[PDB]
Amino acid sequence: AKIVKPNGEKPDEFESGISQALLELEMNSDLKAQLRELNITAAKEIEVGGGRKAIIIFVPVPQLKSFQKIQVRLVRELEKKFSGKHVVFIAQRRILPKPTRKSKQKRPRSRTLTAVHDAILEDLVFPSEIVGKRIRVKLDGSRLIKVHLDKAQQNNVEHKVETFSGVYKKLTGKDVNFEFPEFQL
Amino acid sequence: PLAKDLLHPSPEEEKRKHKKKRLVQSPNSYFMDVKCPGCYKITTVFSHAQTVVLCVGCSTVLCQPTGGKARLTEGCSFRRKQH
Amino acid sequence: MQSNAGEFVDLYVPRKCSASNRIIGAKDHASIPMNVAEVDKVTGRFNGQSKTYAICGAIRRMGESDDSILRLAKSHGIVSQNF
Amino acid sequence: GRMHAPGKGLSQSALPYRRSVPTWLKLTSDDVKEQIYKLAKKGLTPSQIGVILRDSHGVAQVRFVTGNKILRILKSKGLAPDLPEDLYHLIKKAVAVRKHLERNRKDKDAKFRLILIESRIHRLARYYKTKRVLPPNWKYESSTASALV
Amino acid sequence: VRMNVLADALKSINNAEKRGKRQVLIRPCSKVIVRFLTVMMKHGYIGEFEIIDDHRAGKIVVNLTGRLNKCGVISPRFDVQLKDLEKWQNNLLPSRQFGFIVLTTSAGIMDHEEARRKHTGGKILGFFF
RNA sequence: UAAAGUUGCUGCAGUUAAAAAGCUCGUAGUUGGAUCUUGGGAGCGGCCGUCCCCUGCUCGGCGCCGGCCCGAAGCGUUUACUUUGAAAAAA
Repeated sequence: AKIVKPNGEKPDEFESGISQALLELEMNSDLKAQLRELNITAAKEIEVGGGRKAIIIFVPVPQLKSFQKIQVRLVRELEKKFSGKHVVFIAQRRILPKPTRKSKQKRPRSRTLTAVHDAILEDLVFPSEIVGKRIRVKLDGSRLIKVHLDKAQQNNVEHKVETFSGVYKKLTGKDVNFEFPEFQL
Repeated sequence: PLAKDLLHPSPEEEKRKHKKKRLVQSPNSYFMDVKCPGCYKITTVFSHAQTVVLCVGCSTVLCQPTGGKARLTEGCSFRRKQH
Repeated sequence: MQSNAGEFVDLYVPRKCSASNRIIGAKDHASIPMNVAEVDKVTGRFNGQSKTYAICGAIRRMGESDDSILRLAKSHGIVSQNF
Repeated sequence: GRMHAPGKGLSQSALPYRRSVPTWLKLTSDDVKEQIYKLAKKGLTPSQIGVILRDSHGVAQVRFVTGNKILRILKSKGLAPDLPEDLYHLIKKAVAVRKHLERNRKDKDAKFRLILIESRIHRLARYYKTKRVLPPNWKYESSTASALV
Repeated sequence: VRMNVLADALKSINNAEKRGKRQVLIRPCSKVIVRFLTVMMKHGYIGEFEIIDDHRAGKIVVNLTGRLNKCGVISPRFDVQLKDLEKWQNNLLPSRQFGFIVLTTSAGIMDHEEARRKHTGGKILGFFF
């Protein structure tokens, strides 16, 4: 319906239902001109630790900034529809491998493992924006990124923190926590 | 003192320090909603302006450049805006 | 300090600073070993046991010994966390 | 530590952590570029453009608001100068000093400061020839310099 | 100017541990410093550290025990065959019973003892005991 | 030759013992900031260990109703480095 798969293939009945649920917001509510051109690439249902589920919606990259205007507006209606789930909007960042000895154009820094994993994290937490990354390299050797979100929208998006940590963990495999520094701004 | 919380500088200590030498680099400037009482429009002026920011549709000249922070002309008020 | 058979062969195992872990040599006469007595949490009397602390002369000459006992008694619960 | 001084100054501009645009700034990237074109047409450098913008129009960094930076916005459309602004300003300063030193042969301090400025030029010239943003045939000569305003 | 960033780091945490600091800021940051530190951590010489991400090169904040007698860089990064690695640990460590030359192999930045069992030489970065 | 760390790459010295150019610019020389892949799939021992995988398109053998799995060529950022291999008179 609005779920334009990147490969020449088909969406699932869940994923087509989410894209019809975006038609349900288009052909009823007054954000209808701001859902016509906005397509979807994928969507997944991500079982986080404990008895909780979240829904993750991958998006076309040049259409991402159009979602960033209309984020919480739209997140309300999609989150009450799938009542107990958390709904989050990431762009589908294509991610080229590191050009080796064995294997043509210069691989740009945008399309790189680190810039993908950092730009995902930036537009993972949207209403709050990141005011410092910290990384515990713990005694066993493994990293634990500590993302310091904005003090504004703490009351808005604190409930999504342990979701956000799961959403990022399932995507990249990187163990993350989200904190709120109060002492500056 | 041997033991200092190098990761957790108390905000009294951080605002004291040189901007570059702060644990994370952070400026001492800010944008101002400068409004003159003669005109209607709120202009956005930079604190350390270093130019003569004028009233567009001339009712006055708002700020005058100095060493550090510009002098906001007597009559003008300012809100510091943030994100 | 242990042999192929697993025997402790060194003729004494040294003490070492409860602050900075520096082994406290046989002729460090500046080194300060303190006994801090603990108390019954409703009576307020000496129980008979203590939380013993040992500082190398070096940190004591630096003058940081004060803060180092103050930390070791805070993380030990002897002293108020609020402080 | 400075190039041609004993000065160990630390007067640096210090960008904030958050590269993310602020909220209040209502100008879209296109109208910022349109205003950059308007300043460039008046006859300003990317240094002077950036100052005038952040003062009167509350736009901290053009790179933060748009994607690109002010010379690359000038250069794409062709409002950028033929020879860089900073190497222009040293050649401009060297022509100023050399004019002063035409009728002041006694001014030995000037003559020494001229040699320091000449060295700044040759040093930048050599850099821009590695990046081919000047011709390899180019070389700053002080007799040819007064035509380069 | 600053040229060997791993030198600035190891000298700064050496200076700091001699002074008896519980932790130390090392205020440029490279991936080579971070691999070197993780090697010093695996052998328990330094405590679990922390890389502060500004949007320039990082700053690291390193918890210290009193175990690190000295860390240090070898500049320049000399090439070391498996033949030569005895003569380095002979003249650059305080005993055979402890101390570790870090040397960047192809396999990865690691101690001299793993460079033996992996059977890969490379460039000496530094050493610690 | 060692002793000579009294030629110092390992490894010396240069305030006063011998020693830093009067000062600065400056070309070859030498040295040069940060940054560009990671998570897991397969298996064993008692949470931790040791292994296989994470480039693509002309000629045939474990097979199948023009191609699928795989074998052998040839193109594949370029070097230093490290490990292996060939080859390197004996005395």
